[PDB]
Amino acid sequence: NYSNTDPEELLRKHVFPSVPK
Amino acid sequence: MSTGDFLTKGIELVQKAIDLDTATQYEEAYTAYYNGLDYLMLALKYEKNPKSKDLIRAKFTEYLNRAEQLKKHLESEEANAA
Repeated sequence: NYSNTDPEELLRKHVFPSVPK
Repeated sequence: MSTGDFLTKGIELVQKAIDLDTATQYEEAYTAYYNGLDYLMLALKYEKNPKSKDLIRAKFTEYLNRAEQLKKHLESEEANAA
């Protein structure tokens, strides 16, 4: 259920797309 | 149902929103952004690392802001042309 994800790990596995600008 | 799974689905949905946004399909994009926000919110709820929570919150806010910008644009455009 719950996770304790390191942020640097999160950012390698999940790259957030940027909105149009 | 884990935070990683929720993030995967959220990012897919927001990517879809962004594609619709770029395509000028703004009403559909607005809906898609909020679909994405649902899953980012769920990811947030199941994440316990405070740094990662704040990362997700920051992205949530970026997509929220874009969605609301589209909404205001849609309404203002319609009001200008009414």
